[PDB]
Amino acid sequence: GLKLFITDDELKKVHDFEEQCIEEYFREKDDRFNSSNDERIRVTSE
Amino acid sequence: QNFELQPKLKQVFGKGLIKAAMTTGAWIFTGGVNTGVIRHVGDALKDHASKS
Repeated sequence: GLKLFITDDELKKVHDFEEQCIEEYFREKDDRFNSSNDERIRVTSE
Repeated sequence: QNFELQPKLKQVFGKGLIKAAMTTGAWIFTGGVNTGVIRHVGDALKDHASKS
């Protein structure tokens, strides 16, 4: 019932949205790693 | 034609136009093909605009 049979163009926009969300998640955890305390101490010390 | 620049001038000015496009949301007309100034601004948006 919750099985929306999307056409090809709608499905393609769903893919493009999903790739965008993957890129935001990856850049966000890279941001969290580069702004965490431990990495700041490491880069500062070196 | 294809050229090359100093790394400090390429990084600072390359960061300047890409964060200009962040605030103003502008359209950026280029030559399109990767040679010279277009190859420099492609690497410029791939420098810090690819992470923002």
